[PDB]
Parts: sequence; C-alpha cells; structure tokens
Amino acid sequence: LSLTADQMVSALLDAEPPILYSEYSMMGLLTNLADRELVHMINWAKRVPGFVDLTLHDQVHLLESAWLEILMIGLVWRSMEHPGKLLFAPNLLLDRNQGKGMVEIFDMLLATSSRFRMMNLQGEEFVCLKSIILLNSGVYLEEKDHIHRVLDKITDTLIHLMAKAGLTLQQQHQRLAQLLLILSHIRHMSNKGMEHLYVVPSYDLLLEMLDAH
Amino acid sequence: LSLTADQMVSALLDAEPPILYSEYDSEASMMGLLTNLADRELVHMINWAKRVPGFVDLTLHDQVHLLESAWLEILMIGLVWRSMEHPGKLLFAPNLLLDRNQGKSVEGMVEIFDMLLATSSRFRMMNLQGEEFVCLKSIILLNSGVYTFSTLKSLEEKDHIHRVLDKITDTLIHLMAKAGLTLQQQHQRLAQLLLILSHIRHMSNKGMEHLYSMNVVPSYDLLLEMLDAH
Ligand SMILES: CCCN1CC(Oc2ccc([C@@H]3c4[nH]c5ccccc5c4C[C@@H](C)N3CC(C)(C)F)cc2)C1
Ligand SMILES: CCCN1CC(Oc2ccc([C@@H]3c4[nH]c5ccccc5c4C[C@@H](C)N3CC(C)(C)F)cc2)C1
Repeated sequence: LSLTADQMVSALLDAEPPILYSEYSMMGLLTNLADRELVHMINWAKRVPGFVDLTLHDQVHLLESAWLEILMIGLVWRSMEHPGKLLFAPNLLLDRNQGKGMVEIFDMLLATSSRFRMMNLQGEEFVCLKSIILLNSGVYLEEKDHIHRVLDKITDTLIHLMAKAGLTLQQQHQRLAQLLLILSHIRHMSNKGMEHLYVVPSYDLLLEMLDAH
Repeated sequence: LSLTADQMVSALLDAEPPILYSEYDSEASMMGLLTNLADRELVHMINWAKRVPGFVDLTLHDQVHLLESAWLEILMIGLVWRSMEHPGKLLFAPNLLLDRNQGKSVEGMVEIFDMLLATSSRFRMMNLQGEEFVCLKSIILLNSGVYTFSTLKSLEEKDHIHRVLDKITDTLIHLMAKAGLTLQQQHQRLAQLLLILSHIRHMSNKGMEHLYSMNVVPSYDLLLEMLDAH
C-alpha cells in the first residue's frame, strides 16, 4: 500500500498467471480448463498488493464473487489479436458457431474483446483492471475501508500509466471511465454465465487453494 | 456535444422524472404495489431518456434496445437515490417505505432488498450529490446495452454513444473540481462512482432472474410505442 505506482505495476505484472492448455465434449473442456485456471487465479490474487491483508474469510468471499469475471477478462485479453475468435487456450481457439445457450455468452465475450482491441488496451492497464475486479466484485468496516484504499491506489496507478503514455488529463479521466464502464459488461457476462450454469467453487475449495499460513 | 459541463448538468436536472406515489387508502399487496409502481415509472423514464443529450440522435430501434437493457437498472438507481437518507429503508414512494423484514414476505425478495439497501448505504457514505446522480443514471442508459447491439449505422451509433459518455465523464470531473476536490480525489471518486454501476448491473440481473421465476419485461413494441411518438 506504500508502493509507488511503478512498483504496483511491476508487482502485478510479475504476478500474472500462466497460459494453460486444454486437456484433450466442448462443455467438459471449458469446465476443466476453468477449474485448472482457478488455482492459478488464487495464487495470482495472493500477490495483488493489499489482498492478503484481508481476513481469509473476506479473501474467499472476494474470490467467490470475482472468479468468473476474472476468467472472462483474462479470456478476452488474450483473444484481442484474434477477431471473431476466443482463445481459451493456444490449442483451443473457438468461434461463435462452435458455441452452438453458449452462443450468447460467446457473442458478448467477442464484443468485449473487440472493444479492448478498439481501445488498444495495454498490458499494464489490463492487469490493473483485473485487480479492480477482484477487490470490487464482492464488497457489497475496517475491511471494506481497506479494500477501498487499495482500489483508490490502483486508480492512481492507472492514471499514472496514462500520464506516462502522454495522454492529457482529459484523456486520462475519459479513458479511465471507458475502462471502468467495461467492467459493468464483464459483470453482466459473469451473471449470465452463472445463470447459464444453474457448478460454483465452494467456500472450502477456495479456502483450501488459498493455502493458509 | 456542443453542451458545456454546466449545460449538461442543467439539461439532466431538468429531465428528471417526477417522484410518484403508491395508491392511497398488506404483505399480500406488496408485489402488486411494487409492480404497479414500476410500470408507471417506466412511462416517465421514456420521457426522461428522450431528454438525455444525444439519446434521440440514435435510431429508434437502438433507443428501444438501450431501454430494454437498462430499465431495471434505472428504476433501481432511482430507488437507491430516493432511499439514501433513510437508513434501513427503501423509499419506493413517499407513502411506500419498506424494510428488510417486509421483503421476507416474498421468496427471494429479501436478497434484492439487501443489495439495494447496501447500495443506498454506499451512496450515503460517499455523500453522493444530486448532480452526480443524474450523470450516473445517464451513463447507465447509454452504457448498459451498447455492448449488446456490426452494421455501418450501428458503428456510427456506438461512436456517438461513446462520445456522449466521454462528455458526461467530463461533466463529472467538472462537478468534482468545482466542489474543491484535488485532481487525485477527482479520479478516485470518478472510479468509486463508476464501480457502483457494476453492482447496479448485478442487482438488475438478480432481479430480472426473480421476475422470470414468477408481461415481466417491457416488450419491444411496448417500449417502441412509448418511444415512437408521432
Ligand atoms: C468446481 C469449480 C467450478 N468450475 C466448474 C466450472 O464451471 C465453468 C464451466 C464453463 C465455463 C466457461 C469458461 N471456461 C473458461 C476457461 C478459461 C477462461 C474463460 C472460460 C469460460 C467463460 C465461459 C465460456 N464459461 C461458460 C459460462 C460459465 C456458461 F459462461 C466456466 C466455468 C468452474
Ligand atoms: C412491462 C412489464 C414490466 N413491469 C412489470 C414490472 O415488474 C416489476 C415488479 C417489481 C419490481 C420491483 C420494483 N419496483 C420499483 C418501483 C420503483 C423503483 C424501483 C422498483 C423495484 C426494484 C425491485 C424491488 N423490483 C423487484 C425485482 C424482482 C428485483 F425486480 C420491478 C419490476 C416491471
């Protein structure tokens, strides 16, 4: 929390999870791949500055509410350079008709990817967005206060990055807004995803992955 | 887009729909009252939407689609705003003030009440201002459905929508600056405010999911007919 903006970025970049491969019907592959990415997400979350300062109870709650959103923005980020296609894994690249109630979700994921592409979303930016999702998704006294301080710190970092890129102050606030409004759509996709399922990772499973002290 | 920030706020403040009342004269009545109230607010919402800058510049079908996507979000943020200075209560109408336990009377309603009450609590501890609220409501209208529209006309709509969003963002920053916030505090509050929209989306989806467990959404032509004036 005392880290500089530059230290925050580098920490988050270093904390980035690996790209996994699909173990190989299509629903089993997407399920299995999601299950394996979950473990690496948990270990990513532990390295997000300020996260392990929360109680384990609250860490689990945040992960319970954020896990699908984080899977999805990750999917969308690496699918950027592959228009009309979703790169779940290097050996699992699917289009919208391979989705044929998954096509609607595929479509939404595809639109979000094109949005990122259009915005020319940078790696240093995406990684901040992912941290914000983790901390923001489940927050609805000392703990909520801490979460909001970390969120504020990431906001600073995002603004710093845009300043470094040479964007004017007006462009900074405008780009910040565009990025955060995208999180609304990711939230929506996660909701529909959870709906199209009804499954979820239990409290105990997440707590186990967290590998307590 | 020629509007200044001051002119943006003014237009949004004038576009504000009226505060409506529940009928004048029971837990078995609750859902009926909440449904009747929602239907009546919908009418004023369409009029409000038309007076949001840039909205009527859009095609009628894109206008319908934005409202199909955002109508429950808009209802809810209005409710949350009305309830801000009434801790533990949801002010659906000045004569319809409900709490948690009254929500219990309907299956799965207490969870939605809790989320709405928590959002009201968030607005409270942020000391959300009226000028900020109408900006946030406008953003919901323009942003919620824009990612679920490739035709050339549609590409032009999206660019227009994103440019109006940019302007509302400029308006939000302006308001926070006049209030005397530092630059750092301005971006920080802008972020905090926009993050709440994620949760409002969340609530709309949970609530939409309730409704299908029991006319539940406005039909295309219903919204069309109200939007498609002569
Ligand atoms: C027991 C632990 C919980 N796991 C069961 C498993 O349930 C899922 C089943 C399918 C999906 C897919 C999926 N898989 C991914 C792998 C890497 C990155 C993105 C994804 C997604 C997003 C999306 C296609 N998911 C389908 C869904 C949930 C209906 F939207 C996500 C979760 C998560
Ligand atoms: C054209 C058909 C669509 N209308 C039928 C009507 O269905 C509803 C029935 C109940 C609700 C309530 C409700 N009512 C309000 C009145 C003014 C402002 C806010 C509200 C809300 C939010 C919330 C409590 N709604 C319940 C629910 C299930 C979450 F949608 C929302 C919609 C909307």
